[PDB]
Amino acid sequence: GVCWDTGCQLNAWAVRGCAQYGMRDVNMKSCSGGIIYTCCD
Repeated sequence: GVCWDTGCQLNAWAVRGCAQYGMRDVNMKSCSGGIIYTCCD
């Protein structure tokens, strides 16, 4: 049971999704153009 959110993600511009890292998202943050995804487990 461990979580961790990453800074502003710009990669979202082209493609997004916690799946990219091989985990499930739990929360997100506000970002101009991009979006933050909190992957856990």
